[PDB]
Amino acid sequence: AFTVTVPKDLYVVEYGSNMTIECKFPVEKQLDLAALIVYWEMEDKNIIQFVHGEEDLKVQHSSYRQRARLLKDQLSLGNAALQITDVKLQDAGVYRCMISYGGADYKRITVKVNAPYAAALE
Amino acid sequence: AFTVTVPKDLYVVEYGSNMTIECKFPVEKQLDLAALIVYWEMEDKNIIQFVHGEEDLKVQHSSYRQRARLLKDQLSLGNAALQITDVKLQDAGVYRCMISYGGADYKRITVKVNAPYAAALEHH
Ligand SMILES: Cc1c(COc2ccc(CN3CCCC[C@@H]3C(=O)O)cc2Br)cccc1-c1ccccc1
Repeated sequence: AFTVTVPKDLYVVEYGSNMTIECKFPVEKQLDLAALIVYWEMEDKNIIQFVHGEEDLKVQHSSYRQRARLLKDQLSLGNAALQITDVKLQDAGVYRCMISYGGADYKRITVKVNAPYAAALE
Repeated sequence: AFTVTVPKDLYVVEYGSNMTIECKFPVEKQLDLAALIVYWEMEDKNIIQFVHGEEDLKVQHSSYRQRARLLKDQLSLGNAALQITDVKLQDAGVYRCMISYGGADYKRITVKVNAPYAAALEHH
């Protein structure tokens, strides 16, 4: 039975650092990327749309331009891992990874950003 | 390209009534039940899961208990509509119809609920 699992449904991270958030899906043999769809989003806001072997960078929310990537080697292990670099306060909230690979499921991940006083300022 | 489509991405409904919320996907010649997943949910609460060829209520949020149906019958025709009965004020918000069938897509629908003062005065 196809499910997506997260080893951590919550991450606490420091402002400016990098994070990698992970969804696991079953891969028993050679990854068939023609059958694989990985979608990552924070709102509403798209971060990854990986259909049949490539990103659709076209549709990615501006706020994730070049700070966000899916580690494609990790995919072969059944690990859709989104790495975000240079973490901002705006990156805090609910993420969703949706994966389809002979089955379909998704999981929710919550990200908290701790920041020093200097950084938090409106 | 695989796309889920919604005729109406806004519904307005009266407290106490039933509502049917439409969502459509393309079928080829035959529906392969085994490759169709449908999830309906609202604000990250599962309303319904259709996996394999069965309605699956395993993660159903209690709020929706016994008030939600998707018609197996109509899946053949590319129709994945959700039927909510006895609409509450707490049913208002953003719904998502998520569908894997060969490809994968989801679309959002906003639901507004009108109610009279007695019902609004839930309140508490
Ligand atoms: C819904 C889903 C997906 C959905 O993937 C997509 C969702 C939307 C979209 C649409 N996308 C949105 C941003 C703008 C560009 C583009 C468009 O509108 O043409 C693409 C994918 Br892939 C992927 C993997 C699994 C599931 C799934 C399906 C059923 C149950 C559990 C998960």
